[PDB]
Amino acid sequence: PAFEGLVQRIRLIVPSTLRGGDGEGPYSPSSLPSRCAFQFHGHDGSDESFPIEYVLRLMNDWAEVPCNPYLRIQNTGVSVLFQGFFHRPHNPGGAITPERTNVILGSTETTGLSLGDLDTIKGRLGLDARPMMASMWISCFVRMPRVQLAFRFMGPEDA
Amino acid sequence: LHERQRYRGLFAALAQTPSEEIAIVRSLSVPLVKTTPVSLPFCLDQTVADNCLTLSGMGYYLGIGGCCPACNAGDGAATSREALILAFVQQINTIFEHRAFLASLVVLADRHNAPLQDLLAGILGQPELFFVHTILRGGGACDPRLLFYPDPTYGGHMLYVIFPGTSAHLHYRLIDRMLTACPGYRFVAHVWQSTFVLVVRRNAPTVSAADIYCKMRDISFDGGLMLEYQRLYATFDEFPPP
Ligand SMILES: [Cl-]
Ligand SMILES: [Cl-]
Ligand code: NA
Ligand code: NI
Ligand SMILES: [Zn+2]
Repeated sequence: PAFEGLVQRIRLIVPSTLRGGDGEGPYSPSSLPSRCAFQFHGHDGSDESFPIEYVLRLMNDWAEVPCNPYLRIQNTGVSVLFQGFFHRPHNPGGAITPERTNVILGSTETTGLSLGDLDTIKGRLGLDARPMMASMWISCFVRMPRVQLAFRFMGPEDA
Repeated sequence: LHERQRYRGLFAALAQTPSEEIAIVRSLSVPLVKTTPVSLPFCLDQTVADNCLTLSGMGYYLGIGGCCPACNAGDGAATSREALILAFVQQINTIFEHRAFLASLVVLADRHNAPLQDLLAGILGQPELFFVHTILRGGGACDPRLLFYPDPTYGGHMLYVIFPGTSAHLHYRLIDRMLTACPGYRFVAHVWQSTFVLVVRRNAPTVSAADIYCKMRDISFDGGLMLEYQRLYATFDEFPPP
């Protein structure tokens, strides 16, 4: 019953345009699966942002056992696919750095990022480490046969 | 681990009130890193739909279109595919508008002793070049120079877009439109002999060249633009394409 609440929360965070929710089983905060926790996808022509940091942090918060949450982004050929993991899969560590926020994916192509690498990059940058003062989003422009990704740290407006 | 300690509390507080969480999530609208440096040669395919490109004495860097003062100030005529094709077909009627395009062909044809009509007919076979010229033209007050060089790999020609001055700024809309309108072409930004340049090469509506050729003959170009193209072709003959 807990995992439903988690994925419901995450679903609330992710925009409605990106279709998804719970991904492709049942698990406790004690035991984490290798299979993806949640799945979201966007059709051709869409411009959608994904709150990657917030979601990964939510997953890491939910788990009672140490783990390094991982978001996997794929260009399937017909859409963009965001999949959530508690542990990155074997054989996609991250091609993103403070010097390169852009990643362009051809058909059947995968990229991804972990919360540890995300925190490392955020640390490399002189951005605010305090909660909600800096949260990374993935700017996604779906233009088949390609998908454009921009991993950008966004800040509050407080206005 | 992974800064779980500092977020644990806030997440716990937000679990009780989901609406507040939604508002907080939506609040993060302004990007902290406005610009990101790039190295020449730089391929445009590595940009994202809202990225702008700046090449100056202060360096090379990509920008986020929404935050770019030059992009907001610029806010740049119609660039529809149909509009571009319309310009390409009505090229003979607006021959004055495309002096930068055609005069280049004249100078090129003179430089290597060769029939202008054949070169014209060959290049009219590659409408994407005229597309790039039209897009970059904007309304006309800003006009980049244009050079054409033989393509060893695919035959035909590749385009050198010559930017005036020591600074260049490519609007996001312009880059997006350039890339989308010419899918069979790759664009690479570079610099040569103190001149920033945009090279358009082949990666992988019919017009009569004769009528155009006769009109060009009937029309006398500015003079000095011609000399400018002589100087430019003289400069870029040794320039190695990326
Ligand atoms: Cl479906
Ligand atoms: Cl799009
Ligand atoms: Na663009
Ligand atoms: Ni679908
Ligand atoms: Zn700009």
